[PDB]
Amino acid sequence: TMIYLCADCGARNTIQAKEVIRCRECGHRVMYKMRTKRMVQFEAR
Amino acid sequence: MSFQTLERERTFKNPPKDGTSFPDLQKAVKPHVDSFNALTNAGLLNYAVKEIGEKCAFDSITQEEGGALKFGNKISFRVDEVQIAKPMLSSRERSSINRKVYPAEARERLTTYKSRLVLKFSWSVNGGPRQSEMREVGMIPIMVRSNRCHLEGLSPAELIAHKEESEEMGGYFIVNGIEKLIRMLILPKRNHPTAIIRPSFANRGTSYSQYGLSIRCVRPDQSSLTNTLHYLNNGVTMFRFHWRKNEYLIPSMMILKALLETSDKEIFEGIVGKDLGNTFLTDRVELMLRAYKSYGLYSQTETLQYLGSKFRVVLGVAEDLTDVEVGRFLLQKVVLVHLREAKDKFRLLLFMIRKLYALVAGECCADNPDSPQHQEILLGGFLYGQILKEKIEDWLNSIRAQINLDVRRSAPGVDFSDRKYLTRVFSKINNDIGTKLQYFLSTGNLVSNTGLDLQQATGYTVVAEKLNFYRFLSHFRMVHRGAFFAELKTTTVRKLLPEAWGFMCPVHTPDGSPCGLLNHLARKCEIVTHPSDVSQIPSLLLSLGVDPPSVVGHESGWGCVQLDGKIVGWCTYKLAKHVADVLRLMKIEYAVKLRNGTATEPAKVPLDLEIGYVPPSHNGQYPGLYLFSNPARMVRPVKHISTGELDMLGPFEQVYMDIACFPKEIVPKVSTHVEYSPTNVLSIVANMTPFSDFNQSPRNMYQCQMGKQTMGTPGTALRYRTDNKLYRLQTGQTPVVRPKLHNTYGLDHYPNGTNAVVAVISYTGYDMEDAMILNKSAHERGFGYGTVYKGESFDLSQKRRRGEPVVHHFGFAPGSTPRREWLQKLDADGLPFIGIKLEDGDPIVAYYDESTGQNFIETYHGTEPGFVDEVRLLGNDVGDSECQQIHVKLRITRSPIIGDKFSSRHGQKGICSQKWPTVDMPFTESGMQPDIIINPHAFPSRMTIGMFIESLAGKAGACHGLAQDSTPFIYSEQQTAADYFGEQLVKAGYNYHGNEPMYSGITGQEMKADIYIGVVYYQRLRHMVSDKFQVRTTGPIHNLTRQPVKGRKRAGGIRFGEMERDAVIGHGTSFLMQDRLMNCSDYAQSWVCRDCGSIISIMSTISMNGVGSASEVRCRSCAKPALGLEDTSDIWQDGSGKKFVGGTNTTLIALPSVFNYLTAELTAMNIKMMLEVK
Amino acid sequence: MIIPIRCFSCGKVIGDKWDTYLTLLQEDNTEGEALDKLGLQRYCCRRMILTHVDLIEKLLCYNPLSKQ
RNA sequence: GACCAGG
DNA sequence: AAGCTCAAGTACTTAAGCCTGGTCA
DNA sequence: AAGTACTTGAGCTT
Ligand SMILES: [Zn+2]
Ligand SMILES: [Zn+2]
Ligand SMILES: [Zn+2]
Repeated sequence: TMIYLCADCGARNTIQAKEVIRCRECGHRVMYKMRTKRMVQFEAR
Repeated sequence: MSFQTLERERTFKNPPKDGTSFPDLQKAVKPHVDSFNALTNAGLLNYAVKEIGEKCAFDSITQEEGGALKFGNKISFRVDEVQIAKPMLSSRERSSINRKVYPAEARERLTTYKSRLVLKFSWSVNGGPRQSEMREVGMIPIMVRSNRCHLEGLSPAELIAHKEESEEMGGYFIVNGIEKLIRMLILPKRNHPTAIIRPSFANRGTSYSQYGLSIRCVRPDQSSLTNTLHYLNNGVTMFRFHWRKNEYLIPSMMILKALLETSDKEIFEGIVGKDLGNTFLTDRVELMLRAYKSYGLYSQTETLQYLGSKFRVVLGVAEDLTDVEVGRFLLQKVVLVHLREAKDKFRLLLFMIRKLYALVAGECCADNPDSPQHQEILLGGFLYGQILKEKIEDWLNSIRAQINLDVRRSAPGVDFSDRKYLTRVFSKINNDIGTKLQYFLSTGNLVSNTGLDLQQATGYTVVAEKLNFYRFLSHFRMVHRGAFFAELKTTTVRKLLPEAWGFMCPVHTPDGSPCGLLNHLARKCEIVTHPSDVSQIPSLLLSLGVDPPSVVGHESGWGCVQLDGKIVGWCTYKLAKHVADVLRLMKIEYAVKLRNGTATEPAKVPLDLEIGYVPPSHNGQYPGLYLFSNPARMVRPVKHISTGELDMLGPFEQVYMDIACFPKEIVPKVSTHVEYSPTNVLSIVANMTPFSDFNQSPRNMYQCQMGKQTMGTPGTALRYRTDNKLYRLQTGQTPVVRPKLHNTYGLDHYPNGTNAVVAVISYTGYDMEDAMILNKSAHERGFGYGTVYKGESFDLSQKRRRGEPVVHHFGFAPGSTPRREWLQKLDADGLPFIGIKLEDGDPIVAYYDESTGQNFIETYHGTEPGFVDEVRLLGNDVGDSECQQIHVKLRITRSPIIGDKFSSRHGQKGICSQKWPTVDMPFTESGMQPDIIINPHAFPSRMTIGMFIESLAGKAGACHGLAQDSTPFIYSEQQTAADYFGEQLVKAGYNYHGNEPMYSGITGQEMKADIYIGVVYYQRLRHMVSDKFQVRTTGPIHNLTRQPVKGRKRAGGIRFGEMERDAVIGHGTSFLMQDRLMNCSDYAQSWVCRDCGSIISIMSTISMNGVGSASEVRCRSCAKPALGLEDTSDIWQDGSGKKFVGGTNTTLIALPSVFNYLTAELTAMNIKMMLEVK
Repeated sequence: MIIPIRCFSCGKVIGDKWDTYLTLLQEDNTEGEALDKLGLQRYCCRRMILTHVDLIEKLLCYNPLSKQ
């Protein structure tokens, strides 16, 4: 399972694959993903 | 002026919850949203649906020698009203509160902004019960921030709390997430009977003449149609009209006698009431009268029955009800609509025929309808209402035809009183009209049974590319006159002919093909869209000494007065001018009373009215006092001089009013009006180009058309914008030179470019031929640092074939997944890691079919390292569905790379040429390396001396801490602007002409002559790397001819020919020609028969023997069958099994594949070319 | 967005020289000459912290993780 | 392939 | 008569290159 | 719109 964000209400919703996407409190129909901890390098140029 | 910053910062930190800070942006968007508000309120749709009428069906028992066929069960149904509810959640209630749907979810869910459209249906059962019923009619769009959106009047706090950007302007229909918009088009003037001379008229009707009279009449509900008079050489005039894409041609005397039960003497004394027996008119009217007496009838009844029996077939009216009222119906529907009363139609038609004869009489000039004089604007909402009225008329006529079919079958179920019957009928027919609207807004094909008097049927809608704020505005302001005139090649109406002064901008209109057509409205020219009440106007006119003659009378001296299409009376022309004067004074006085303390009664004369006094003059425009009061026109404000208060006027008063443009230019006894400030003349985008009055107008035109494409800040709400390609300029800043209107419109929220210390100098040597340089240190310390956003979407819904249910899903199907790149990028859900850098050959989303159970892949088809910022799992709909759409927003980064065009604000678009190192640049006595070197040889031959002035202004403003006001027309000839800015500079310490001493960089000694250093605003452009470079070493080919494809997305090749051929074949390079045109593109080895000379006839031999030798091709056409004994050598066999003998003359010739394709298609035309070889 | 640290033409650092510039217009009743008290004598490093739009404070009021 | 864009 | 040059009148294809984007059914 | 060459019918002469 993953973690997302309700677009309007902003609540972690923990949906599992092959599911009905919706905000479990809002009824909204859009979810952003959240950026996890990840090690990326960028040159200072 | 000074930089408003403390106000800017305080508005930024906590947005103003009281009122949207910059009101003039709203007054700029006003046209569209006000047209839509006038749709919903002010009774626009209602009048329309009422004027459709009622539509009928019934059981036909044939007349059979009776004539009056009996019919009992007749239903004529009628539409009460139309309702457009607020856009609620998806149509049905779904286990939650039916909540509002702001446009945010419209733009993210990548779907349109729809709302329920309800109709009120009524009955007639050949009686009077008139029971009604509310009908769901599908879903229609709604203009953001209209009287039907959930954002109107919401204060910017409540906007930023939602997902729109603070100074949202609204005005755009959203469709699938691409904000489509209805461009304003230009139409002939409403109700004003104009004249025409255009050659087609006569040679269409050979007895006809170019002399014609056109009038565009419009009902109160804005459902206009045009009916024109075509005059013919004989003397008669035919009364053109157009119905259902069908022309129609009736004589004027006919319709005139049909209208009123009249005496022909009344006809004549109405035509030539004057100066009794003026020879020309009194003979032409005699000829017309005899010509109509020829084959016509006498009475109104007889004529009406003539016309009715004529038209009954094409008119979609009830097949039965009558024939006399059919005549009173045709004169109700087509002849003259804007006039309600019959007698008034009669008077006006007499006016019209008199004016037309005058036009042939040479006493009236040829009106030039292709001028902003006789032109008007069709707003968006009015066209929307008219198309909705038309789709509703179609819907009614369609269910009418359906019930007629039910009556036609035999009589399957026939009880016109029973409701179950009608719910069945409604079940059968398509009951959705909203999707027709949404398709319209998606593409623009206005498909209606009648064109509604609009020439071109297509192109009405344009996407509102938010690329940069100026482009957003100039989408909202602009107009366009139509492709029909565009296709014609002439220096005509594409000319900026001057009756537009303050109506539609003279400078700003794009370069290229549409140049001169789309004229963006001036800064202040509104579009008056809310009509007014004007009955008090006839009251006051007849109170003012002018009375209409009930007894038929008319003299020479008297002229005509008309209130936007209605004969009110007649007047002597001096009285006409005095009436115009007193009326205009009354208008201004009561308006300036309505603003301040005095209470508001119903406005006697509405301010929007433009009193159209047409003076008389020989060989001049025909004089009729024109009191216009309708919306869908242009209206601009000025200050009145005899009073001291506002006054507005439209595109008649310009040509006849002495409008002084400078308070000091005023000459008494003539000048009746004074302009506020001539800044009010230009458009919005053109206005904000400092010193716009020092440049050669082509350069101001370039800078206008090219500022509309700056890589600037497209707003501030970018987290919630799913648009396709967005550009954001990381570090933009306010111009040090800025016309105060640039602060008033509040651009400071939306900067476009940066401020560069530009030293005009030709030193690097690279910066010639209009290019420039870019100081490398500034280029790496963060000069215009572009960021592109490409939001691409993935939709499993489309890729499923058909039949089986929803199959594919996102993620890693139960089973293994590759480690090498997949598990690196894609997290676990098939959705990529947030922020991981992507390179072209790498996956972005992972989806798997259920049957094969094997994960598929889609890689990042862009050819440039992009990042990932946000991935949106677009839920399908109301709910209860899987994630069937992802939206990945890739954040490409684009620093200034050699080739990335830059531009000052005067038309000096260039290239960043070399990025000269910072230490090898020039420098002054102070130490500032000039950041960007422009070229001196570029200022003559372009006349952008305004730029040098801008340099002065900037070096003045930056020093002290001022914001130099650079509106056009401030600085006059007495004291130059140069002198003022120079006084400023010499105050600051630097040279007075702007010069500065600069030592060179690579030699260390000073430049003999000083150099120029200014502080300009370089709004970076948008053409850098995407456009530029495509290389094709080897790649995909064409299905047909094996020539490389036409791409840059499919590695497509570049075209070389049809002039490139002439170039080389002049160079005398036959080998280069044969190489490029043949060798590199399409090369082949093909066999031909030398005996027969055919190329289709070659077949390679099959099953000759075992492995043995190679397949030696042969020719079928020159080979004979295998019957008979022959030697084993020459024989060979066929795939089907046939053996043959002959056809051995097969050689191996090179031949371009396209010729093979030509042989194929040619022989398909049954003709084949026989090529020889020797 | 944020103030362009290390102004373009010259090399002076002006990052920290905005939040102390803004509270001069704010509460000192001075005009654009206020920045002269900051130690900016040129006019390249002066057209940076004078005419810079701080367009972040209008953009940070858009958290998707609002929790409201 | 068609309609708006753009160099 | 009827042969035969004369007249307006009816059908009928072109309108610079490229290149790049987008939306669309 | 521009303009081309194309083709048919009506009026005059042997
Ligand atoms: Zn929610
Ligand atoms: Zn052969
Ligand atoms: Zn500096």
